[PDB]
Amino acid sequence: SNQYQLPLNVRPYTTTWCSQSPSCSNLLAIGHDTGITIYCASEEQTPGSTGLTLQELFTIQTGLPTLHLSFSSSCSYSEPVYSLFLACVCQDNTVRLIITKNETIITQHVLGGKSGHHNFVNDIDIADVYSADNRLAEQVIASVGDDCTLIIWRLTDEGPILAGYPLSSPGISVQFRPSNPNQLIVGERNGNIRIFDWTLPWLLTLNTLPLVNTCHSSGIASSLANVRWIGSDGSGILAMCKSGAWLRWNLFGPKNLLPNVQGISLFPSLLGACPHPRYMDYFATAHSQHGLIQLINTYEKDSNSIPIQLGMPIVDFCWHQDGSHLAIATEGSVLLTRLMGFT
Amino acid sequence: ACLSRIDANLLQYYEKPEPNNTVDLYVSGSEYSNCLLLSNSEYICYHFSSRSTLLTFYPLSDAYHGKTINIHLPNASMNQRYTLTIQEVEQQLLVNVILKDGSFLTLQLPLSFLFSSANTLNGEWFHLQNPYDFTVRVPHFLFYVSPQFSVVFLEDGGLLGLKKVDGVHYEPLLFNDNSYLKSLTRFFSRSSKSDYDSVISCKLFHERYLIVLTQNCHLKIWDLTSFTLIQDYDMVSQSDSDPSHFRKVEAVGEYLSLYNNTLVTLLPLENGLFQMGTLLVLTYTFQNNIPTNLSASAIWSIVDLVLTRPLELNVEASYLNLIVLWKSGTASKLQILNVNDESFKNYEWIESVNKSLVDLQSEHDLDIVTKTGDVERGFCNLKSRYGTQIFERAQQILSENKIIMAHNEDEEYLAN
Repeated sequence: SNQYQLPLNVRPYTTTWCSQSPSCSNLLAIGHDTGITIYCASEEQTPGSTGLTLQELFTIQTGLPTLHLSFSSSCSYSEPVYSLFLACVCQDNTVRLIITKNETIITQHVLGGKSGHHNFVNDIDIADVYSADNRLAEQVIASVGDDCTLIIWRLTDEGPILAGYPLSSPGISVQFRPSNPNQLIVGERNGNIRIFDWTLPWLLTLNTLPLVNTCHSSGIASSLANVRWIGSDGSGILAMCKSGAWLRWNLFGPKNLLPNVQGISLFPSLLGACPHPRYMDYFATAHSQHGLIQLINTYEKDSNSIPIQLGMPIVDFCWHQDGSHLAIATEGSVLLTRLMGFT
Repeated sequence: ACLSRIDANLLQYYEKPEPNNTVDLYVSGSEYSNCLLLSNSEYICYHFSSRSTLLTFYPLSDAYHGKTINIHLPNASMNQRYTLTIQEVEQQLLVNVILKDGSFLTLQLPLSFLFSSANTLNGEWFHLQNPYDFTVRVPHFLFYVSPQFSVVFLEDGGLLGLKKVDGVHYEPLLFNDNSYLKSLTRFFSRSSKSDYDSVISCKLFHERYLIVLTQNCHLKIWDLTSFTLIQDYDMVSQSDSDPSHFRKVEAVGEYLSLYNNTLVTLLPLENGLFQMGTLLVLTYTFQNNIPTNLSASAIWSIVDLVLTRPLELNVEASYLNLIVLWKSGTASKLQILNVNDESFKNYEWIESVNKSLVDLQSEHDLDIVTKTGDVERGFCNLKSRYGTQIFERAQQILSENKIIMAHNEDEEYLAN
């Protein structure tokens, strides 16, 4: 493990790799109480133990807390100059898209007030949509909140298009489908899981609550932590409960009648699962409060693998695109740790 | 299923799983429980403990703030609650209990005291007494008839009378019994541990007639004016006389209850026969045998039955209603037999749901509302759902069995 300190007065809230855009996949953003900081990951000589070190590049000041953070495919590099596009959520309950050239915010769009969410925003994600001619036609941001609303915010050539959709319960996560921006997934706090075609009722709703194996009772309150697609065509869906209970469904052949596989993490997962970018069957989950991280294999290859235990709480974490490195933001730092097995 | 189950834990709203006002009286409840209505329109509940050493009283409509009274007994009753009676005489709960050693204990609990704040009781609230020698001929069933009179039933088959002269003392008024003379036959002995045809159920009719059901399902009828056996019906020789097996009832239970002049009796043939005739003058006259609808082998036991005036059911064609409570382990079954007409030949069985909605939803994972997520969230969820009495009893059973919460997020614990 190598450890890189965040500035002394910087409290991290969120950590994400720029896996969404290959030109910028070595860029790391930390949303904190005064903005979003960008770091670069480089192969040093090091020892080929952790043959990867972190270089802090710069800090984008915003003046208020950043709670969720997503890079877009529009990110680019030039010589040098970084052209960034970031979706995030701020203390004023607004959802924003910030477009920068390095630390300087050259452009900012803000969706808030009554036109925005009418309660706390719980999650956000972003994807670039191109026309048939293949110019940038739209950038699309999806967000979910405690106002029982899902918001699709499309920024198009002739300007913004806003749309709201009602939910049976607070939205706790949302993510567009890989290799198919026409589809996306929305998570409700109550266990409902929506598959949605925004170009169009919405196509499908699964639910983890009634499926709990109950060989070991998952408890009275098993609030849904997370749902994410897996695979590079978005061939699968993985859902994780706060309790640690997880379930996986695949989407291809024949007729289907239950979720394909199911299990339970050793610990609660407040932050939910972070699926491996290269190995579908694998995902990571943290015991954020004691600072341990379990690695789970869906086809039970795993047998309780806990590669990571810190002596401190974990605020957030995410896989580097290479699949062997992990970046983890803790309350005062970010660690890059390399698991030798995944190399 | 026309009825549903609503479960009530009278302490559910409060944190303390026990009333602050509990008083323990001492004489020099998970085996029986019942309710009794009093002069003041209030229901008093009572419980006789597993050992039959503790009697507990508490007010149905004020369990938490009202007083629960634990009366401790020097020893257990001869034969559980079956050797115990409780009736409201005059502004008092009169409780009599034949104890194991033979003593006949009287309790007098003033109505006031049951609904007072007091933790003390004045005057003679209990009397010990030895009216008969129960060492030789052991009794097993005590039946209240009147404030001064009530009969005792014996294991060997004999009846004893018990007449109150003053206010306290009791004396044996014996009944004529020549049933014993069947000993003369090669098929019965006085000395035999079998052969007893003891009473297993008993009801008082029109203050004077005492209707008894025996282990061989004979309905004998005693006139208390005469103190003489007036009737003796063999209940079983009416329906299909099965030589294979009629289960002579091997314990005291609730095998009959009467309303006006009607009388249902529970006979065991695969545990499934409700005979019901009519009483009239004294004469008992058969009408019909109504079987039961029970399967999975028929392994339900009668808990209690109550014949009574008809209900408001989905069938207007009704004359009488029998409420029936079966049990099989800790699972229960409530049914209502509706008899349509004064002939007991047209009837219909009405079932009910024997689990509450909350329980069914929890079992079948049909609960969409309860918040999910945190391990402590599940804690609040279960705590709030179950109530403190149960939740703490469960946490008691956990630590006894050495199951201890590892950390904040021990999901393996919550499961348990």
